[PDB]
Amino acid sequence: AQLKSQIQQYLVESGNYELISNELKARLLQEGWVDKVKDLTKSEMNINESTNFTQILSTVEPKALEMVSDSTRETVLKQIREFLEEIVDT
Amino acid sequence: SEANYRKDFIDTMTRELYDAFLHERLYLIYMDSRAELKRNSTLKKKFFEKWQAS
Amino acid sequence: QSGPLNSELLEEQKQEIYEAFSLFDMNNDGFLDYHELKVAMKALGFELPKREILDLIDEYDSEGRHLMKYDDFYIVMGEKILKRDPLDEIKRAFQLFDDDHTGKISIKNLRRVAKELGETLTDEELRAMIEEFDLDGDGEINENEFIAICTDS
Repeated sequence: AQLKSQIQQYLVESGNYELISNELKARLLQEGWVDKVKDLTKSEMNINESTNFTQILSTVEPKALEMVSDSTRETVLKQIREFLEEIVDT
Repeated sequence: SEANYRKDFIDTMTRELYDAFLHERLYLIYMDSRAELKRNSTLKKKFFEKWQAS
Repeated sequence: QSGPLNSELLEEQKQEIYEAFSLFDMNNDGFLDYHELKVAMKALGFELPKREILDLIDEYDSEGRHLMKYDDFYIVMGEKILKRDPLDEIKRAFQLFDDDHTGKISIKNLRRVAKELGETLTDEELRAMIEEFDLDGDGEINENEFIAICTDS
């Protein structure tokens, strides 16, 4: 509950938030995902009446997440797990 | 058992941290994407109207 | 400096500024933080480095809040819009009409842009936009023919 706040607050101050975040983005760029999100956003705007920032995001989000490769998912998951392991008491 | 409880908490929190990181990254790329499309729409609009009134 | 700017901005340019801010004012509070400002400027075709964005916020930060007010954004972006290279604008617009990249704007393209802008036009009057400015006689509009349209002003 509140140990999570302590872990998430340590996450940022250690700089490990930024390491993981940067690894996630490098890998997402490398596999083409940035262009896929862009296509998904563009495509979803022609199919829709709405310009609404939040509304279009909520249609793009589910579809975008399924396009993330198992390799990127597994490598970042593994990286976060190893950081948690080193921090959560014995 | 004490080790089982530790694992399940780590597994649950790994998944949660990952879903947040990923969501933040999607959010940022999306913002950019909207910025680009906005610009493109503005240009088409300006020069289409200029043309039509020419 | 309010007044001298919005006498020389076109109404469509003032809408552009307003719409680009509103899109990323998630708060609807007339203020933007750093990442919001970055993308708002990008919505107007301006890519600034971190240093300039930070310095822009710090320059106009009337309240120590590290945000940018709509009225200051309007002034800063108004000046940059006025300094746009018109010819570079026309050329980007051209690539955007020619979205199948044949190097010419066809009736297919022009009709597609019209439908995107919600513009309701006859097929015959879309033909007239090309027919009236087709210097080749080739039935379509190339970059030069298009630059000629947009340069007439």
